[PDB]
Amino acid sequence: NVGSLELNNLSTAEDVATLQNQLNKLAEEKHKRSTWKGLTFRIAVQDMWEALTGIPTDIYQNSGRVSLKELLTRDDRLRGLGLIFFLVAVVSIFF
Amino acid sequence: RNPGLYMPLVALSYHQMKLNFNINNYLNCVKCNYPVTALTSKNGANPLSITNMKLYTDFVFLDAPERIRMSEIQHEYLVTQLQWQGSEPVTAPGDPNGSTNRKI
Amino acid sequence: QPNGSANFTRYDSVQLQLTLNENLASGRVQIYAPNFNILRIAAGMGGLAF
Amino acid sequence: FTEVKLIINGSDRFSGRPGAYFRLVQPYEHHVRVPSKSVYVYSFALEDADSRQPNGSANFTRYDSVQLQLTLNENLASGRVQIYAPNFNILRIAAGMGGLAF
Amino acid sequence: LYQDPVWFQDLSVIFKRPSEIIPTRDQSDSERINAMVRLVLYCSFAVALIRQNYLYAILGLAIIAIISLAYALGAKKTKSNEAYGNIRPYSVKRSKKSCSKSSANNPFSNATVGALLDNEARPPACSYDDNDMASTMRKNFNKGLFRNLDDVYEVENSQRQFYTMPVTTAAPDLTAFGQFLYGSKGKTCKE
Amino acid sequence: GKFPTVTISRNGDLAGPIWIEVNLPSLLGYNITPTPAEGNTSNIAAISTVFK
Amino acid sequence: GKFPTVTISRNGDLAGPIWIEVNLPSLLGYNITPTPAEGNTSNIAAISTVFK
Amino acid sequence: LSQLVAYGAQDVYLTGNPQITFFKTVYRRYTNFAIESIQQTINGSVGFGNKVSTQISRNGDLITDIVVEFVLTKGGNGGTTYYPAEELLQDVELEIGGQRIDKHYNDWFRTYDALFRMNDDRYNYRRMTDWVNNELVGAQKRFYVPLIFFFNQTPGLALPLIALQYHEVKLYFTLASQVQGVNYNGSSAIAGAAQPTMSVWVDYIFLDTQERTRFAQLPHEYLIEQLQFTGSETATPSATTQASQNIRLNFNHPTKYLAWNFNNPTNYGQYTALANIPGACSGAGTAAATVTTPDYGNTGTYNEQLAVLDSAKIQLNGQDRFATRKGSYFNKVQPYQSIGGVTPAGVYLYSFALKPAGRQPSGTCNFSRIDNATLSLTYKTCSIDATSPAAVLGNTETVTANTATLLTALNIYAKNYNVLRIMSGMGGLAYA
Amino acid sequence: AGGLSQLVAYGAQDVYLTGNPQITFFKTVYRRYTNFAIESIQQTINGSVGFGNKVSTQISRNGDLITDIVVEFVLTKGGNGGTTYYPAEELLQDVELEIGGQRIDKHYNDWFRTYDALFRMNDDRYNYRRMTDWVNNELVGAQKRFYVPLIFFFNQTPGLALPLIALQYHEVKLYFTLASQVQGVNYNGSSAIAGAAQPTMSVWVDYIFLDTQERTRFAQLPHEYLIEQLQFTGSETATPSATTQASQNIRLNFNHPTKYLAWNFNNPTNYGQYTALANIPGACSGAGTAAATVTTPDYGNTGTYNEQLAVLDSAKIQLNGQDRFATRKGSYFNKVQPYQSIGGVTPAGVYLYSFALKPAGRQPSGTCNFSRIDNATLSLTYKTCSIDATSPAAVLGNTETVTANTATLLTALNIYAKNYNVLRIMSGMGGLAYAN
Repeated sequence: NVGSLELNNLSTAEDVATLQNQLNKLAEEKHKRSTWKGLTFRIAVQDMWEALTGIPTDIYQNSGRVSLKELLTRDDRLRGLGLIFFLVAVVSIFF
Repeated sequence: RNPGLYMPLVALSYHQMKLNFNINNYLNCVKCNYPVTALTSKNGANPLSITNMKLYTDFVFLDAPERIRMSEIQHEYLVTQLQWQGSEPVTAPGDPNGSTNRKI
Repeated sequence: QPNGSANFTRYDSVQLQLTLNENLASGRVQIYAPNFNILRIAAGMGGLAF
Repeated sequence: FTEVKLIINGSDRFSGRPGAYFRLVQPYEHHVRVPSKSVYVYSFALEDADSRQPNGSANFTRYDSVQLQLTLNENLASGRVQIYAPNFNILRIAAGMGGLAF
Repeated sequence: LYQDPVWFQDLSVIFKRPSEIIPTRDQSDSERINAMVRLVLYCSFAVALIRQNYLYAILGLAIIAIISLAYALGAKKTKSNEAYGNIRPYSVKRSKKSCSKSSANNPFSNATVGALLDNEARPPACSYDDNDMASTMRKNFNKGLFRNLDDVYEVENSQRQFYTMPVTTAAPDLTAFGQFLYGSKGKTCKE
Repeated sequence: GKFPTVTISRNGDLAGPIWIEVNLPSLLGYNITPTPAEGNTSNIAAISTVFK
Repeated sequence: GKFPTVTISRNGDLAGPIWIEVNLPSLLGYNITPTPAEGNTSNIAAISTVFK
Repeated sequence: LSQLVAYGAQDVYLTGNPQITFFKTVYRRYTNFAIESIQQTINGSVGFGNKVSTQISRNGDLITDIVVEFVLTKGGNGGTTYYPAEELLQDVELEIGGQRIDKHYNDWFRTYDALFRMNDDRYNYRRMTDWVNNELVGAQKRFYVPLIFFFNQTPGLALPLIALQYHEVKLYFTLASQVQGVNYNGSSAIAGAAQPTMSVWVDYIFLDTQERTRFAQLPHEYLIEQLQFTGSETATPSATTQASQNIRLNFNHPTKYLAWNFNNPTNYGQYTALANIPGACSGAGTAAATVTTPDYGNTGTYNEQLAVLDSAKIQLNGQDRFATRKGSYFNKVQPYQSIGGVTPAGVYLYSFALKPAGRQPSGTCNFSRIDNATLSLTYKTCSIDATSPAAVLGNTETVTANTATLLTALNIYAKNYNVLRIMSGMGGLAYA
Repeated sequence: AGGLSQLVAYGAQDVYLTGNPQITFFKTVYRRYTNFAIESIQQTINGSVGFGNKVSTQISRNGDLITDIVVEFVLTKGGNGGTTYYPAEELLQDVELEIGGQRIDKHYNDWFRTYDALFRMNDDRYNYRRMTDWVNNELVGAQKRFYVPLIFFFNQTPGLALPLIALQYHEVKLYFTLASQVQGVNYNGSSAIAGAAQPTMSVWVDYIFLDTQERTRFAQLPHEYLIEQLQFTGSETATPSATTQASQNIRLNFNHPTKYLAWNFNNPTNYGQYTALANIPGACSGAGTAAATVTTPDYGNTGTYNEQLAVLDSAKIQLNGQDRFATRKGSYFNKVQPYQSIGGVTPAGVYLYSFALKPAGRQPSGTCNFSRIDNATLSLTYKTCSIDATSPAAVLGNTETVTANTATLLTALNIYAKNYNVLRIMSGMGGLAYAN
């Protein structure tokens, strides 16, 4: 009985698409849950990929003029610093 | 008479610019041979009205970036205006009621 | 562009001496004096000041 | 002309004004001399005779359709109205090669 | 319109560009926090270098986190740092002047009736170029509006007519205008 | 003898040149009221059909 | 002596062959104004109803 | 209006669609509002040939219907006037914030009337704008000329002045320098003619709090109508040929319809030839008939024999938009199937819309995407001696009155769709 | 290319018209429909029909819902063409609708004329005239069947048809009071016509038949109907003859949300005369010749669209002593509002002030709550009635503020208001929701 309008879906979508709105937002929900589940405690082997993404991109973040700490570390990078666990295990094996 | 001084009406929202016009009288602006006291239309009794007076202001329209800057930025313009005064140079017209040395 | 001015705001008394010819009729001398002011526009408001 | 009005893309560019306006007033304000001949002009720019500095222009390249309406006096002979329109371009010279750029 | 110089808070990497400031003076609160960060970092790193135990740097970073977290969380929202009229008594130290940012309902912050809605006292919509609000204004104007793709300097959908009015508050702030035209001149000759 | 005023509309940004366009009537058609001697005035071409 | 222009509209996807179709008048119905000396021209059948 | 829309559960789960019996009307519950009419102040002297304007005062929240009223005297007897008030209101311009939204001409009002209103409604309009009871010289009457702008036509398009806190809203009114049967009679001036008295009345809508608040704070868009106007000289030969003429059109928006007429500028509303038949001349039917002067009280006719259009086609980008139609199609058939009223001779319509008389878009032609739109006309041969009914009332379809060649002006109208946009206390158009 | 050129040359300006289409114009949608049948039957009239008599009927329960009511009359004409004016309408002077003994609606012949003057148009106004008058220049002795459809809320709105089946314990009755005089039929002005026949009358009711389930629902379920009502008041007019434009303030003693007000001024002598008589064509008996008078109307043409024969100069409405709108000239209420709000043409002498956006609509669209107003007044200014009605020069060559001296005969002011109320029907009984 009333008109309620959703402005955007994290990317402004003009009121032209009809089913593209459902497909896009279903893909959005799928991506969000995929990232949540692959970003929680339960990880199998993805730590290697996260570390390999962390190091070069963490270094490159300072190759820009600035990079906010909320983005230098929280952009899927915090566990990307999980390789320090590997290196400390290695040296503790040594030392 | 200077684009640099065109009144920035855009920045004057609470001070409208107005013109007050003193239009001369009817029995003026005519220089005939006979001592006319009034002039009237042959057709009807129209007392020499002005057929049509219009005022045309040439406005400048600025692109939006300029409009916004003109609206928001304070302005200091150096402008020229005039003062004037009247006087009484009787100048001793035969009658001993003055002299040729008049200070104003 | 301003090219000089006389600052009449500091002239308490100014007299113009006009020595007239002898053949004048009784009339008027109008004197005009264009001058400089600063127009100060701010906050949607106008006005002329210094 | 008793009145002249320019139409740009179907709309009036100005309220129509008497021919005398275009004949005498416009050049007084915008040109060096007033022809004092029945030559009518209209500017899209402020104060010039080229003046070695652009002072405004009308980009007719984006006027899909332009018409100029002439309200004619009642005592004219059949003949021509020759309309001129000085405009801007860029002389484009490089490495010995010339040509005029649009 | 009132303007202030640029500063930033300890996030990003500003803590190195204007380096070698240790303790606060005539600085913004963000700048003061940055200066405290510089103090702690240099002190802890120097202490770690003098006594090579590699843990004084860790404690320095930890106390950096403590100070930054305290500043981030404990900020009091009760700020009314709005400049208008003759007096600005709330604070004399460096601070960011309040701006009424452009909004979806009011793209140009013209204060048509938004002032009577909730604000009552509405901070002025600050300059067109202050905080990149030009991009936000253009985005808000181009919300739900289709362009013909024949104008990449868009004027076709009538940008020019729309603008910010000279005053964006409930009152014209006549006192500031008068002080602009007529300076106080402090102690004058007649005094 | 009148003192009309004009408010310049804020329907543009800048107030440029101002011109007053005045349409005045031909003066010969008006009579000289005292009728100095030879008479007031009579249109010849438009009226007075006694003339051919 | 004129310089007309044409904008080719998007009335299809590819703009192929272009032809100029020109309808010109016959010129024997026009006079040579210097006057060559032998009366220029006159239509015999259409006018000059003296002829049968 | 272009944002994606969806409903919450409260409008789906807690409701549904009730079944409605034809004979049980369920009326809609609605907002609280009231209507007032007040006079606006006119800036500028009122007189013939003068241009005056109003700034509309913020005396309500929304505006709809606007009526210009005039008091006119009559300079001659019955049969001498033709819509004096409409002729008088020569050029009406709608401006928001200094920006033009729409522009109507006296000829448009007459063309509009000819196409869109009917029967008693056009009769009522006639007596709002003219003298209809054969009154006499010296009589003085008040006339009303309603405006026909998109917002005058419907509550749904009311101008939200409440949302236009910082923009002036104006109506400019040019008054005709000459009005037939009032100021001038044919070419002669009417001595002693009085100047008109003018005032402009604007209605206002007063909204109650809930939607007043929404109109005041929310951004708005409206589909609006705009009139586009252009024109040209006509080719009207008296003999040996039927002239053709290509008039390039100059329009730029989704167009609901195109309309035009063939006018004699001498006499307002004369869209046909004059002839010595009843109603087609001053004095028609007798010795005193003047074939060069109309029956001013009856200048319109439904006799297309006196019109000059034989045939026409409209091309878009050089492509014929329809197969060539006769002038009678545009005059009688088009408005029959599209509007349902009757249009007099000399006035023509071609529509793009299914319903040109309605407000809901129902098909448009977008001229912003047409580089070469042309109206191609074929004229009737204007060879009939207009003073002889024997030929005027008894000749073939391709020929008209010799007096038809006085219709030297072509008036071409287009009514288009644009979007009016109001934001931050200001308005303007979505598209140029 | 034809329609293809238009169809293809698509731009941004079209997105707002054709993007994400919501509707199709070439394939329509049909609403849920229930099967209906209509039957038209006679009702019994209780009482003696004749001039000046009052009779009544009762709607027989011969259908489920009531659609319309048509009163048939048989009249003879005592005069020639030009002597009668809507005689069937004049004849049916006072019609009252009653449910359960309560008054729901009350109409007067003048209302029926006023209603036609404001709301009917073009061919239906002509066809109306055809059914209530003689329009083909019929002569003395002619006899015709005339019909007067009723204009009550259930007669005009198919959606308000009375649920008689939901009213099994209430009778629904209609009173039909007839006029003592009809012009050109029973009287010529004040003079009785010898041999005048008495009218014969029959009342026709159009009934709806419902199917089994819908009938059950109407009879058993409670219903509420939004209905229109007419309210009426009136008084003597302060019409000036000279030297002044008299004003008059009449209290608007009305008491419900009102869709509109309407009024006229009339000569009580002549039904439908809302204007001054004059010696101009169609404005009086004998206009144009030596025998012309301005005391006897052209009865076949008492109506006119010439407002200069109308008395009202200007009018204003005040509520609780406050101006509701600025004073307007009478032609505002005669020409402009009808144009703006109804469409068609309103005869001179008839005025409308609408509160509603659509006074011709059934759907409420703004009302004036007289129920919450203590002092509602209509302030009227009259034209000076100084014109010699017998001189076309004076009648036709005059100004706005004056009218014919014969306008002083328009001594009665009739003010109507159309309001809403709610008709509540439950458990076989009903009446209206709001008092006053």
